[PDB]
Amino acid sequence: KYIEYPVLQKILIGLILGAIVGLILGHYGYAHAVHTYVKPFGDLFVRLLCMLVMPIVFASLVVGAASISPARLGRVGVKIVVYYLLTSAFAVTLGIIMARLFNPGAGIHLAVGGQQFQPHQAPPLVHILLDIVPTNPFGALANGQVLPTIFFAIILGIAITYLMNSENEKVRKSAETLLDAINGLAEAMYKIVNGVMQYAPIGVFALIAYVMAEQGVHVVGELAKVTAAVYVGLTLQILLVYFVLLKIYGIDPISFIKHAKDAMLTAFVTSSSSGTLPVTMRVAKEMGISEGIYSFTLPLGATINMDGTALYQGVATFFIANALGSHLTVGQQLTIVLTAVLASIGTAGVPGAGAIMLCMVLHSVGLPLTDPNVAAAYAMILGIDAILDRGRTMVNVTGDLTGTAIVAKTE
Amino acid sequence: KYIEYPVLQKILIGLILGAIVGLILGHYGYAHAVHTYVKPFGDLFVRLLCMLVMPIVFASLVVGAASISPARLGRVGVKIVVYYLLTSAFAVTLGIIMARLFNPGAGIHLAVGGQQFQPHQAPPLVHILLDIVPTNPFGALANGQVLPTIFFAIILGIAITYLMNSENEKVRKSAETLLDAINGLAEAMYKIVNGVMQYAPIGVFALIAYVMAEQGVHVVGELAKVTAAVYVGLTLQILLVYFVLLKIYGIDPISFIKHAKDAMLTAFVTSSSSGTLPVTMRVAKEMGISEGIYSFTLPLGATINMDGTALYQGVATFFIANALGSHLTVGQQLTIVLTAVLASIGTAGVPGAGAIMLCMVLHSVGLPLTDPNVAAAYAMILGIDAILDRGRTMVNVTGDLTGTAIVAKTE
Amino acid sequence: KYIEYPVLQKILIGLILGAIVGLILGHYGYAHAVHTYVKPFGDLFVRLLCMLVMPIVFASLVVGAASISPARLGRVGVKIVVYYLLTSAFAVTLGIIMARLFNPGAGIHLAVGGQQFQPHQAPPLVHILLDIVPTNPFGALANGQVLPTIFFAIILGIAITYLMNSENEKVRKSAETLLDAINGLAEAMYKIVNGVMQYAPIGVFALIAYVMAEQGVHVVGELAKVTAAVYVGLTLQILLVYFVLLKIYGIDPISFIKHAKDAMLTAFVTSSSSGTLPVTMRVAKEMGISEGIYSFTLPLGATINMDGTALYQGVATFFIANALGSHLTVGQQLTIVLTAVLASIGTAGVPGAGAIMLCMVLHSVGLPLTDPNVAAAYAMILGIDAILDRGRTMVNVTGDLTGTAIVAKTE
Ligand SMILES: N[C@@H](CC(=O)O)C(=O)O
Ligand SMILES: N[C@@H](CC(=O)O)C(=O)O
Ligand SMILES: N[C@@H](CC(=O)O)C(=O)O
Ligand code: NA
Ligand code: NA
Ligand code: NA
Ligand code: NA
Ligand code: NA
Ligand code: NA
Repeated sequence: KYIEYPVLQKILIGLILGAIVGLILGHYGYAHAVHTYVKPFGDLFVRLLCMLVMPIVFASLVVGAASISPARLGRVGVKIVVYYLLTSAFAVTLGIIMARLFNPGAGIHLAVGGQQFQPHQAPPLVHILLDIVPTNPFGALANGQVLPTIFFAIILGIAITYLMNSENEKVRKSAETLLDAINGLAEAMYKIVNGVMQYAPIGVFALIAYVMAEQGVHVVGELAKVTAAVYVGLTLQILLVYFVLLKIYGIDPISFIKHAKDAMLTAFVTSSSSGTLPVTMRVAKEMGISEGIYSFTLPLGATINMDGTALYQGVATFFIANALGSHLTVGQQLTIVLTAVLASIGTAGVPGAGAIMLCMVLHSVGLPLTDPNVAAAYAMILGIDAILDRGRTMVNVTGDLTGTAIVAKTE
Repeated sequence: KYIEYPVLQKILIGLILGAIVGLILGHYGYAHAVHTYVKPFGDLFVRLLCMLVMPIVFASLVVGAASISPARLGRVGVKIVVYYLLTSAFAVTLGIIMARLFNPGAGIHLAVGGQQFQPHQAPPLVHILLDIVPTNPFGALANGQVLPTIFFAIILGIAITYLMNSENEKVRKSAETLLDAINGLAEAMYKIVNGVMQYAPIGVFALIAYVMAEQGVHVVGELAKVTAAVYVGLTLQILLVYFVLLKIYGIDPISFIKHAKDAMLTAFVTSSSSGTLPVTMRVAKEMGISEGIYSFTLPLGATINMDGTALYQGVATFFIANALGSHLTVGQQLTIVLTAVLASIGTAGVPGAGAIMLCMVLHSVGLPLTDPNVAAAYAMILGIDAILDRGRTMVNVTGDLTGTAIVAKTE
Repeated sequence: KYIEYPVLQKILIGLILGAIVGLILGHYGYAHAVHTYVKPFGDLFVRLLCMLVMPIVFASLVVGAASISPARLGRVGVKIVVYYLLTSAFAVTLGIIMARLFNPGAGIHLAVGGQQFQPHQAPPLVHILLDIVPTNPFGALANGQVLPTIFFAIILGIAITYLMNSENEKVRKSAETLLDAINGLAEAMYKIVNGVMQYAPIGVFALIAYVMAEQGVHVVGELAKVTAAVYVGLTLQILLVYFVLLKIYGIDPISFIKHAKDAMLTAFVTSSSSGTLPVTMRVAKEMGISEGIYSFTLPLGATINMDGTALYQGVATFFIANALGSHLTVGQQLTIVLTAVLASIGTAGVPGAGAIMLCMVLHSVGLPLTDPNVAAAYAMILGIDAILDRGRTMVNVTGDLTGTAIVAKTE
């Protein structure tokens, strides 16, 4: 098969090349030949992605919850946890504000079938709150229904950790083997993630080629406007979150960045925050950080605290909804700030990662990707994912080193 | 949050306090204000309970089945197992007879929506027997359908133990790893049980507060009549089961009870038969029981043979059905004696425990808690659970010490 | 219960005895007393079998996929794997040709309820290909839907093995515990297989007794015609596959068979390819095979490469379809060759085994066992399973030793 190129560029080749192949078929031989012979491969891609969502949403958050489960962390760790959380929970809100001064999508509106998308009425507040609790975890998990799966997963991991403290040894052992299996379910799903990302050049080619064949040249303006909102969201994250909470603790932010240079760029290119752990810890020592702290937080911030992804997912959600012509009620809107945090925690730190967990923040707020409108819109961001992914990863790692430095000053 | 009180009293505070708050709103401001702002919290409680049912029904009985799976028990254990079973199977039957000379519920009848509850016709005997076998374990387990889940679980655990006897070591190896995960699934669910029981003060408050707000003071008579049927069932259990099968084997029952004093009272207050194992074994030695016998049976009787719970579940089932105006056919009636035994086996030995497993003996015999009538009735018993749980636990432990004594005499 | 006889004969007693009991009730006291009092036990049997299908289809193929998962096998193994596959993929195709020059079924036509079976239209090619990918593995697995379950299972096991190669040791470990759990799920399901095969004498008795009571005697002609197609398919397999690819590599096939004597007959009688592994390796040395080769391939060919089962399954599928009056389109027909290979890989190597995986190759090609027509036909093959199983097993083992010999010559 000989297909050995570096996935990042590889995909970008799919993206640019497929874009041109889309536009030149915008005129000339009509897009209907694309939708018949090109779209299928893109659909295969999308299917393989919103395939992984449910397993990784479950196991990932049983792990993640076990990773934060109080009490199962030194008071050094409570600090870095709370920091990590409020950095994701601010970063997503920022992504909303970027989705406010920018309207990504708005002006691209589509109805696929001459049938515009319309949301089902939100049940009573009582019934939606009660509905986050599953009635039969197996059931809820089985057929979509993401939020119950979340709640159960978190509850599970947390309980598991409290099994590991038990007097009995059969009990603690059992907790170990189980949690250890759930982890590994997740990790295997991430191996699958990578495997799909090898198909990403083709799938992207087909998706953006199809989207370019239709919709004319509207999309480029919008997609670039989204990339705008995202990145200027990220650097606003850095210059307003990190640079501000660095001076408050007496850290020189400039030199901080000069030390983080290698880790930030390495994450920027590899886009595997987990694969950019050795360089992040090399940068950990290089700036005088205690062994016992950077050995604890950086491998936690590897999988937890990906606040750049939280931002990305907020922005992406507003792009989807605006592309469909829906206005996001200030209840699902804060269900974004709430959800994209947990989706950030669940995100792998791998080339694909956050886009898959986008499915999760979209199965919430009622935008199922079984609906043609949504699936079509999701495919668009998914096409330009390769672009956003790099800087997003960069901010995911910048968060880790930042938090480590702040908790390090106080201990 | 500061909420640190002892859960038992804590809950009793919720129960009494919420009762009064119910009755004073029985007059005055109509109950409709309760149902809007108070009932939601109780509903959250009930949902959290009938949530755990399916996972614990599966894993719990895979465990339990492995715990009794012949041949994986010494003939020292065969005796104590047979005893345990016939004690649960008599105790439930006794609970039915207590639900015969007492009619708990009967005279409380309700139709919630002015629509009285009515059972779907019982299919052919052939088809109901065949239906205990699931057609696709995953499916049956997933969306309710309790009995198949049981049969599969039991078959599974039993098979697992026969893997542990296999010549091969990869086989006998893996066989544990599973069983060890399934256990731990169960045990984690019990940690969750505890966690919900920390919400129990509120949920109970809301439930009996709502029930008192409507239904007037009818309920107090009935609920107390149920408590009656239960407890006099328990003491009839002791004085007719235990006291008789103690004299048949030459044990002095009076002094027996004086030794069991500490264990029975400890169980009575902690209401955690599992948490009352150290005192049960202290009382085991204190009355001259062999190390090799009381080290085997008492930690089995901790989770298995909770025949006071079996009685409770018989009575409770008749309370539910009688509260709805349904008469229990002597076909579902013996499905109670058959089921509530298995539900006793699956019960944890934890504060909540049996209250959750009622869901199981009610998804059997066809009283799903998805039907408003049933959920309303279940909420009532569920409110006064804290009361019955104590003496019930007491009988669960008294059974354990009794059986240990008899198998010890014969060995 | 005293039921201790050797299962093989035992079942044949059920088969012959029940056959006569069927025909004498063909006249005389009409079959309706059978269908009322005899059929239920057969139905119980069938339910217990198509029960195991989904768990073993999942776990079996996660294991099985891990068993072949490249790269985690030496190039010594690549050879024997490719051989194993193309032997199964030729053997099933041969079973189709045997189902062509014989028309088994055709002329037995039945509509059980005076309603002949008719297939739902096959969706677009695009949509069936996309549909092999599951949308929510949990869901697809839960309610039937075989092929998605397969695709996910294979992807999973393969990914798991790539976890076992990971730099990290927590990862490497977790992968082990998980994969190790899925194995053991499968193996336990095979213990259940055996246990059901202890009920086989009765269930078979009831099945062929019912089938003989109706349909007159024409069934005997058809069933024996199936046995014909099967066995002469097997010996055509040997004399055209094995004997030819033995001469191509300079192996003396006659003496080869004289050495394989003990293994072939032992497999023929025990019908447990897995239980006939020690004798297969005894014959491995007895004909001068390298320790490092026959210790690797023969324990793989135990569970993988059961090409006699693949043939059996092709023939059985054509028997079903022809018994219903359906002609197998050359697309589901090659879905047979594609599927029955995987079902062969998943097959246990146990007395029951392949018949259960027949459920799988029948939920593919769209012949679900929820439709009475199919279930009635499947029950027929299932009745005469005991006969085909022996020679089938024999060919399953002959394939293993053959492959071992050839790869041994080339290395
Ligand atoms: N690739 C990002 C995560 C994402 O794509 O959302 C990371 O490595 O952190
Ligand atoms: N709590 C009881 C069981 C139950 O609540 O049903 C025990 O410890 O035995
Ligand atoms: N019994 C066969 C498998 C089957 O029945 O399909 C074997 O041992 O290989
Ligand atoms: Na994450
Ligand atoms: Na991060
Ligand atoms: Na038990
Ligand atoms: Na007990
Ligand atoms: Na197989
Ligand atoms: Na074989």
